[PDB]
Amino acid sequence: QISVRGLAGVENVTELKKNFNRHLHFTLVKDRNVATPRDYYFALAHTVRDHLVGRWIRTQQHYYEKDPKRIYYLSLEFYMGRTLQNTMVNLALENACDEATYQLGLDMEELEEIEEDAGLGNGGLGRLAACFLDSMATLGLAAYGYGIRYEFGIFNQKICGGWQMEEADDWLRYGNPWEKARPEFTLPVHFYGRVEHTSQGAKWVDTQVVLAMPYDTPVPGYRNNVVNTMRLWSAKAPNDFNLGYIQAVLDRNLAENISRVLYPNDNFFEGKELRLKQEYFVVAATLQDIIRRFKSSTNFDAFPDKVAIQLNDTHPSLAIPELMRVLVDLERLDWDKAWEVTVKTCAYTNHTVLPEALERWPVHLLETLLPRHLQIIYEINQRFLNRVAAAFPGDVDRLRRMSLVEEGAVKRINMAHLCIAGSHAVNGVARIHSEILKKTIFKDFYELEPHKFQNKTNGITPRRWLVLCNPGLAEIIAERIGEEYISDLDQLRKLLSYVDDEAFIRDVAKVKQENKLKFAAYLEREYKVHINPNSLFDVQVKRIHEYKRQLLNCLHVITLYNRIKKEPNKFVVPRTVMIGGKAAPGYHMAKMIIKLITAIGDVVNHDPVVGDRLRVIFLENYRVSLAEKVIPAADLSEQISTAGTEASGTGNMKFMLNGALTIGTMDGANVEMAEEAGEENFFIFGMRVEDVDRLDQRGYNAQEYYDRIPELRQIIEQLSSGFFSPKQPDLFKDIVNMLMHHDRFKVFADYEEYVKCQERVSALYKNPREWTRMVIRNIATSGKFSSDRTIAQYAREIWGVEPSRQRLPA
Amino acid sequence: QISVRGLAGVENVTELKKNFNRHLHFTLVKDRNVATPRDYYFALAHTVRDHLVGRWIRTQQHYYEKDPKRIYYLSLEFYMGRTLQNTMVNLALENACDEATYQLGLDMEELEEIEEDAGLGNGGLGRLAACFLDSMATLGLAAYGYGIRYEFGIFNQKICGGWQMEEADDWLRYGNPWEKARPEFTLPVHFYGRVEHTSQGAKWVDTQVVLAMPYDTPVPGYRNNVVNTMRLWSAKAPNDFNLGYIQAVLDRNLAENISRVLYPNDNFFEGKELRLKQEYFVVAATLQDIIRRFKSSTNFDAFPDKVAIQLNDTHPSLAIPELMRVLVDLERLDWDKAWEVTVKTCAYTNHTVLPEALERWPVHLLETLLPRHLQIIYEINQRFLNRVAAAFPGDVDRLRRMSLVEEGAVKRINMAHLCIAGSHAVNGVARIHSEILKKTIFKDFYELEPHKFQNKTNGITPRRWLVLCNPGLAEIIAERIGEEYISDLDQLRKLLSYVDDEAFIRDVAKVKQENKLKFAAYLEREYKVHINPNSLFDVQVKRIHEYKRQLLNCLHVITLYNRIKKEPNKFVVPRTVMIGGKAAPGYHMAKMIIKLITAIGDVVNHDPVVGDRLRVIFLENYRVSLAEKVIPAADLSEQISTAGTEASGTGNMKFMLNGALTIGTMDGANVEMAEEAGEENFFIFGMRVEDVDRLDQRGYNAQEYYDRIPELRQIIEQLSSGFFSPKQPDLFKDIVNMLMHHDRFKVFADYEEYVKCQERVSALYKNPREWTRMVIRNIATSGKFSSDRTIAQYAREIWGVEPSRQRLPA
Ligand SMILES: O=C(NC1CC1)C(=O)N[C@@H]1O[C@H](CO)[C@@H](O)[C@H](O)[C@H]1O
Ligand SMILES: O=C(NC1CC1)C(=O)N[C@@H]1O[C@H](CO)[C@@H](O)[C@H](O)[C@H]1O
Ligand SMILES: *Cc1c(COP(=O)(O)O)cnc(C)c1O
Ligand SMILES: *Cc1c(COP(=O)(O)O)cnc(C)c1O
Repeated sequence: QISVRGLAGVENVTELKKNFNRHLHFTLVKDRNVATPRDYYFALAHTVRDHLVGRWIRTQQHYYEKDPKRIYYLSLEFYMGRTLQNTMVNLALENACDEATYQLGLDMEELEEIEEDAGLGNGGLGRLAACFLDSMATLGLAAYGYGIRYEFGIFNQKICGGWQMEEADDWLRYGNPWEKARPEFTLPVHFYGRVEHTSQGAKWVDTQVVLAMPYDTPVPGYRNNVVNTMRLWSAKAPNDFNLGYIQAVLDRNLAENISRVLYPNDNFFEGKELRLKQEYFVVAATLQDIIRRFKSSTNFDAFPDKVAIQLNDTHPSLAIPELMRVLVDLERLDWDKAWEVTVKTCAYTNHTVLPEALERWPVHLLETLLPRHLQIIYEINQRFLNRVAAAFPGDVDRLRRMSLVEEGAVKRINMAHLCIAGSHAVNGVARIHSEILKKTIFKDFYELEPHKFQNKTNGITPRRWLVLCNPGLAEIIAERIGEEYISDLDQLRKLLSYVDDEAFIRDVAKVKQENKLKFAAYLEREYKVHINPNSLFDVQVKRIHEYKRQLLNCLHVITLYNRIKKEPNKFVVPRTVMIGGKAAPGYHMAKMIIKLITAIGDVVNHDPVVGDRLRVIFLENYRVSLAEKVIPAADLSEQISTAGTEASGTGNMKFMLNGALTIGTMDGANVEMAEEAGEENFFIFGMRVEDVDRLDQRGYNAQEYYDRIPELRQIIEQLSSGFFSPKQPDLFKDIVNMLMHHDRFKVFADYEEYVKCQERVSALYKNPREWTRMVIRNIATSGKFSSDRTIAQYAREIWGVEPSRQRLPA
Repeated sequence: QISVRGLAGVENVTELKKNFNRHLHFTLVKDRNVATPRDYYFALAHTVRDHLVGRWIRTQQHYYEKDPKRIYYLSLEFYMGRTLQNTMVNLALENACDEATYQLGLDMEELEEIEEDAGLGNGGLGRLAACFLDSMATLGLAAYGYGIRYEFGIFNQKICGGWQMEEADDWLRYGNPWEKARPEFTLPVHFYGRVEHTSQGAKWVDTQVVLAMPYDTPVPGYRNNVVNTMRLWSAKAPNDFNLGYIQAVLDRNLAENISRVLYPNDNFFEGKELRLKQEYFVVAATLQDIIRRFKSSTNFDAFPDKVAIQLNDTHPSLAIPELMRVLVDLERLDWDKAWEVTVKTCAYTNHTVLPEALERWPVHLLETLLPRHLQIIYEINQRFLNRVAAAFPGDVDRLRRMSLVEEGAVKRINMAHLCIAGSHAVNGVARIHSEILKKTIFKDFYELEPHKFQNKTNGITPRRWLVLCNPGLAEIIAERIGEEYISDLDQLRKLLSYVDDEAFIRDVAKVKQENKLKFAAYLEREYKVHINPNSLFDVQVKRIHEYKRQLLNCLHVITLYNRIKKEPNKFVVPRTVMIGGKAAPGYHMAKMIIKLITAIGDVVNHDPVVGDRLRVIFLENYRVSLAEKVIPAADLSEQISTAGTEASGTGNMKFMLNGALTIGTMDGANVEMAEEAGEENFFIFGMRVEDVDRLDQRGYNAQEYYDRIPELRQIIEQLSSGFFSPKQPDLFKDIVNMLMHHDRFKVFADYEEYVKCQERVSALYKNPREWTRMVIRNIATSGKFSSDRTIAQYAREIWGVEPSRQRLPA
């Protein structure tokens, strides 16, 4: 059908069709008379999978031959989403499969909707890992993603009575055609036990063993025939485990629970033992694999030349003391040598500055679960503080501030401090975030070792986030500048010479309208809810959290509603406000915000006077697959976190690449986005980081805004009186109380400017031509936000490897 | 190589080789440089599996078209063993695969040893189900085996310090290439809840739901292109199950534990709740499947004409009240009509008369777990006893004896009584066993409904138990009478005309010697233990139980040892005594017997004076795959259970078919075997059932034998003094005490005759020619014991269907 989807050759379409029928018969054991759509999806998946194996085997053989430096990306989350379409895109098989299935009397788009998302992540952090794997494969790096194969990923969200209900994400129910179990590479992981100090070295004994079984998933690069590996570990009990008889066998579950479920927290630390086990489990199994592969290439001096370990936040921080343990206790290297190797091998990426999100494990937990690691951590702390003491003689407070060990009620280990001390590089994920790290939370560390601190602004893959989810836009763009931009996004700048092109302006606007129509139809199909495709699509999709301020969005929505009720026959640009995102199960305030959103919709959506001028919809079960649908359909992207709280944000980049304008604060990557497109082409509002600090120094008093802003006062009074909860008048008492007395994110402080800015948005939307021209200026300057750029920087500035766009023989 | 293994055609060997390489590449994702023997086994398994699918799909399509009466064999055990070789044999692919793998530089026998046994059974009962599935497919019956897919089958037995150690049988670790998950046919099963009596009918509400996910395994008939299905259910928790968040997800294990492990008891009832759940789980899911299939063919009058349900013992007895529940509560049929249909549909097979093995569930368990079923059972009991009262007016004791409800300490439900009342046919598994059922335990029922009682002597499949495990013997036999006997075992009688044939006598003896050499080599390979291939192989393999009397065998062994020590330079026929079998984990006496066996070996095997004249080896981890190795190598088969305790036995038949002579009591099928071959060609000894009864009436006093038999006295004194346990003098105090004071199986009573009989065995072994001629007379008359004969009788006399030897188009 369209160019960017590849060729539908005669031979290939014929070949695909026969292999499809082969798998349906031999693999699924079915016939066209009893096969269901799910059967067809699997037949198609196995057919596409076959095309991956050849490349997968030779890519790995290639790395064995050339023995390049290996990159190991350790993460407890990989938010992959669906794999079928992405694989077809990267292998240039989309049109061929489209034609082949068409000839078989099947609609491929229908089959793609059957695949379950691999939701092994919570949000931004997990999605970043997924985009990174795609980019590393596309740039020809010998990279491996290592994590845990959770039996249950992020929970599926159901909305009942306006409340969030959680249900298990049994994503493996029907099987996973993409993974390949590798039981032959099963490795043992140790827990508990005690440390024994003998003549030569310490020994960790009397441990409980849990086996780590790996499952490999192929990661195809974009049309370069490279196929890397994502290896996820699954917990298995040894067969002699606990070996009445029946009970012993049933208790195997205790050990296998390690890989059972993903902790559903976004930017929040929960110090649970099971989570610590998951963290050590992935680290212990991964490091043995890394060392095994390294020896199969004694000379650990070259270890840093052949290995790079990237820690995605502090979750896998135990890799530092585990590497020391192996080198010192097992390989018998002297401490100093082992430390040198460890530091040169490890690099750490920080993803947040919120205090409640930092990992600080109670010493008593480490003491019982990983006694040898605790000892190693104390030794690391001791030698590190000696270095600090020598650099800043007499500065006793600095010593207590920089210690890896925190004193107080319960002693804790600051994992972020552990990571900085044991890594040769520490980076933030957006320029403003990296600067904040050096000026505030890690200031002491920056003064001691300035060279370690870097910035690596996040990015998103243009394959999944443009070509895959928005073929219409990818097509009109290719028509003008070719297809080279898909793997070199900076080329989009060439579109700047079309900002005055009447044909292009028309096509861009047409693509957006078609996406909105397609999405508006979807909302009625799977969720039965009518919306006006001619209205401005105002959307805020991301995890629910106070710092992201979905509440500020809510205040604007109610303001719009009250203004209409006040002057009904006055014209206002029609809007469809869409808010979606999951709340962590134990995050009460977040769950109350979801309820507030649906409650607002319950009133606004049924008010005769409002008509189709304003609609408030809460997008249920926001996940990667839904993001691929709603982002291409958006007109306005809400990125309104309080300045200084959103480390980077990545959803913001997805919206910019897909033709939506942005209303946001100068926070995270929003700053660089506005800088790239020009502030005149961005809707910036609110306090800057400096303004927030001034307010804190003076003392934030929400009452002041309530007293001086009549419209704000009205909203709070409506909330308090039960206007949005007739049957339960005080239902939102907690929300009002927080807003009025202990709002850490200063919602009221940005209210006036936000509402004012929103008026400017509506004004521009009334002029289709100028709205679209500004959109082109955004799309054209979004090149910097490709994860290919991000990965190229990690490769050159941290890992010490050169990216390559060279194709491998297929 | 040999005839019976099929043709190794040019085209097929070429085709096999290419598909082997295809699977190794695409399916296993490997190359010849990194592939291990396990990888090769799987590539071969998938290649053979492909040949099954075509036939599997058309067989099932065939049944849908012709809509024949369906046979449902319900069992909680299916002791399948390995599947690769069996599939090749039944598809006539053995020589072709042998050649194809040979050309690829691989030894197929080596690859076959890699497959894990599907050990979803304990012993005879489970193996019978497996042989039956093979025969039903070979006789063209539209049959389905229904059971549970245990994650862990019978435990693997390790011997440590002469003691049995159990370890989990993680048979699914590397995957199961034979099964096909069918998540689309998942069905709900209910537990707990309460009964609500409304206007029209009762309702079972407030139940906890567990999902039953089926896994289908193909069952190929012998060269007739028929491929039936064995459907095993796996327990899955619903996604809204228990829906802190993490705990709720982790507790899903509670529900999924239902299909976690096989209860390891052989002829012993353990009233545990989890076992009851397993029993209802298989019954509930299976019946919905049966009814679904029946409706997809309202008129339940024809239900018995299209459905036959065979209950393998009482384990699935809940099928009776569950069928009533569905017909009455859900389909709204009147009780009388529903009962008529139920009785005509169900048939019950009893497998033992030992009191401790009968299922008698506490009413309080059924009351809580299956409240509606308890009510239905009481109603059944009420109507049944009214029938008894009308047939035997005034016989109040008969009423209490025949009740399904047993009174006493705790009220219990006798499941055997439930089965007889609700089945149109009840059968024993050997003539003597079926007679005992009518004369003793079920005498009252027989007098009420004589027509229900039948006999169906057990059998074994000649495919697995001759062709597969003993190709050498199958070959020399085919050379004389052709291959027709493999599916018509009665033809072996033609071998009687070769009993005087010098060439045949030589070949038979040669095959046995080769098997013994092959086994003697295996013992050194995997277990490092030297044995003399020229000695008589005396073997007793079967589960360890007091009624099977491995202890009587032990007494003879020690007698042989003491006789040698007494007259060292006297000649005695060399023997290798082999005993193997697992003991239930909680069966203390059984575990002590295993220890005694190894203790005897510890003394006998290292006594210089004995030399290679006597060896006692305990065969570790006896299972189907080991049976296929040791049975063809045996000279003497020990079937010495106390008369009246072994319902049938099937191991006895395997030995007879493979060239071993039998020493045994007139118990179970031994009686019919001796009758078929002629008592002169069998080594019968001991009390008959009548003799045992006389002894009980008089009172069994072991002391009497101890006082009158000097050799027996010596053995008991050696045991009591610690002769076989120097470091632990009283180690066997429990054994001696039981033998002397409370031996329910009268070991001493048969000692003299047993030892005398054993002398006659040794005398015949000294004359190779006459020993072999008697062997031929046994092999030649073993035809009656083919499970094809057994199944043909079930088909005609119970299920009402005609067996067919007609091939289906491949
Ligand atoms: O869960 C997260 N962080 C702490 C729990 C470790 C997490 O997802 N942080 C997220 O990481 C993304 C990619 O770097 C950024 O775009 C987001 O701003 C940040 O919140
Ligand atoms: O476990 C068993 N029986 C009771 C526990 C139900 C069982 O395996 N019984 C066995 O069934 C075999 C086949 O019919 C017979 O050959 C054996 O004699 C009988 O013990
Ligand atoms: C991109 C993405 C995110 C991150 O969104 P932000 O607005 O940066 O927090 C979260 N969830 C999903 C499903 C995403 O695709
Ligand atoms: C045949 C068989 C049995 C039954 O043996 P009996 O001696 O009849 O009890 C038990 N276990 C295995 C593995 C078998 O093959």
